[PDB]
Amino acid sequence: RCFQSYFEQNIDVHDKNRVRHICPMVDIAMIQTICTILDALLIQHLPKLKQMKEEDEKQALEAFFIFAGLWAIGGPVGGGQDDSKDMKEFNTVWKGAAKVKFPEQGLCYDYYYDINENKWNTWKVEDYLPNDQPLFSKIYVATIH
Amino acid sequence: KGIPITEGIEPLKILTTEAIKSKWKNEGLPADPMSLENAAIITACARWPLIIDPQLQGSTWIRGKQGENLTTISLSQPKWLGALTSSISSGRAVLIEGIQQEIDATLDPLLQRAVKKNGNQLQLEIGGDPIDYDPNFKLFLMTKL
Amino acid sequence: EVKAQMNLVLFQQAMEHVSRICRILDMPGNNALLVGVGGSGKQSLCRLSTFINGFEIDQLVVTASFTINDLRNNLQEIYKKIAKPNSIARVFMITDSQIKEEQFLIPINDMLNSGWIFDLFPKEDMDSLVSGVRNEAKGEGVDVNNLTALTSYFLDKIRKNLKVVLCFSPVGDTMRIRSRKFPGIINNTSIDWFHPWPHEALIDVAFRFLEEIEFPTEEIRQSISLNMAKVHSSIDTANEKF
Ligand SMILES: Nc1ncnc2c1ncn2[C@@H]1O[C@H](COP(=O)(O)OP(=O)(O)O)[C@@H](O)[C@H]1O
Ligand SMILES: [Mg+2]
Repeated sequence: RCFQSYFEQNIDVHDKNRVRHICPMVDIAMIQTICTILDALLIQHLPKLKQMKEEDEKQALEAFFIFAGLWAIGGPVGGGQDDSKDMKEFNTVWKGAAKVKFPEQGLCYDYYYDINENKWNTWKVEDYLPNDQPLFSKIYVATIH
Repeated sequence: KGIPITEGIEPLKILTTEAIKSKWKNEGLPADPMSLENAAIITACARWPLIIDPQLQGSTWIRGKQGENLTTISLSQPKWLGALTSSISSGRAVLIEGIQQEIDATLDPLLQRAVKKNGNQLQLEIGGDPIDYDPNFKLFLMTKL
Repeated sequence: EVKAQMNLVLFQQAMEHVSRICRILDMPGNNALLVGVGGSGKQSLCRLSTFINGFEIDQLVVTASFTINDLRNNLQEIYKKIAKPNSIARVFMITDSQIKEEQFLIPINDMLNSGWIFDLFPKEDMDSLVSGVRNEAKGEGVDVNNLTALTSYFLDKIRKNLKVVLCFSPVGDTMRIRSRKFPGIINNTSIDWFHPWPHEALIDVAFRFLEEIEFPTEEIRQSISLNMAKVHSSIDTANEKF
C-alpha cells in the first residue's frame, strides 16, 4: 500500500522542478535502494516488531518506509547554485509523509525513527577527541551529515 | 637620468656600421630601415633568432649573407636529426624550414645557449648520443606564418 | 659550499616565494605545486627552499630515449631510502621538460595522491621493507605483529617522508588538460602561482649584475638599474597594447 501510495499519488516526487538530482537517477534504481535499506531495518528490529502490538507496528513499518524512502531519494538530491535550497524544496514535499510527521525546525535527514521511543530522535554525534596523528587528513571529526 | 650618451642615437648605427648595410643591400635586402634593423638584430643576437617570413623576404637575405656552407633542413625530412648532428660538428651555418609552432624536444637542448665544456673541447647533448660542438656555429629558424 | 653553486638576485618577492615553499614542505603529507612562466626561478627557489629545511632533494634525470620502466626504477631507488627508519624526508623535483611524455606523470600522481603507486615493487620485496619499520613501531609504542595497523603505519611514514614538487607553465591549455586528465595533482598538492617580477625587484637585479663593472661616478650604475626596470615594464605595457 505504502510503495503504491507514495509514487502514484505524489506528482511532486517525480516532478523535475520539486526534486533536483545530481545525476539522472532512473525510477527502478531508487526502488532497488528503498528495498535494500528496508531489508536491513527489518532484520535489526524484527524481534521488536513481534513484541509490539499490530497498531504501533503499522505506524513503525510506515515510519521505516518513510525513513528508507527519504534516504533512497535523499542521496540523489544535490547540485545547483546552493545544495541547501534543493534540500529545503525536497524537505517540504516529503514532509507530507501521510499519517507520520517530522518535528519542526529539523531536516527529514537529521531525524531517524527509534522503535522503543517512537519520537523520531535526531542523529547523535560523538564530541571529537584530540589525537596525536601527525597527518591532518588522518584526523576525522564526526558531523550530523 | 642624465647618463653620458651621444646627442643623436639611432639603433641601426650601433648594431652595425654603414659599410655592412651597403653589403646587405647587395645580398637581396631592401633599403627600408625596418629590414635593416631586423638584419642588424640577428648579427648582434646573443640567442638563436626565430624569424617569421611570409613572402620569404628574410630567407632570401639569409641565403645571400651565408654564401658558403649554408644547409636548409625542414622538420618533415626524416634524416633532419642525423643532418643537424653532423652539421653542429662542422657547419658554418644551419637553417630550419617550417617549425611553425610546437618545437621538437630534440632541439630544446640546442636552443639553450648554455653549452658544456669538457677540457679543451665543447660538448652539446642532442638526442641519445652527445655530439662535439665547434665554435662559430650559427642556427637560423625561418617560419612561414 | 656543498651543493652546485646557484646565483640568484634574492629580492623581496623571490624571498617571500622561498618562505611560502619552506612552509608547504614543513607541513607533513602535503605536496607543493609551483606554477609560473619560463624563467621565474621557481626550480632554483625550490632547491634552495628544500636545503633551508632539513630535507634531501632528488630530481630524476631524463635522457633523450626514456621508458616508463626506467622511471619506475629511479622512483623505486628513492623509496628504499625512505623505507629505512632513521631517514631524512626525500623531496621529489619535477618540471615540464622532465615530463617528456604524459605516461611518465601517471605513476607520480598515484604516489603524490596517497602512499606509493600500486605494484611499484613485488609483494615479497614489500614484506622485507615492513619488517624494517617493525623495529621503529616498537619504539613508537604502536601495535606490533598485527599486520594491519603496522602495514598502515608504514604507509603513514612513507607519506610523511616523501614530498612531491611539481613545476608547470600556465602558457598553453596543455597544463589545463593535465589538470582535467589528472585529478590528484590540483586537489592533493598546494598550488603556488608566480607573478611577474615587480618594478622594485627588477632594479635590484640590474644593480647586482652592474656590480664588478667600472663606471665614471657609480651614479650611472644606480640610474641604469632604474632604466633596466623601466624598459622591461614599458615592454609589458606595449605588449598589452600590441
Ligand atoms: N632571481 C634570479 N636571479 C638570477 N638568476 C635567476 C633568477 N631566477 C632565475 N634565474 C636564472 O634563470 C633560470 C630559470 O630557470 P629555473 O630556475 O628552472 O626556472 P623556470 O622553471 O621558471 O624556467 C635559473 O636556473 C637561473 O639561471
Ligand atoms: Mg629552467
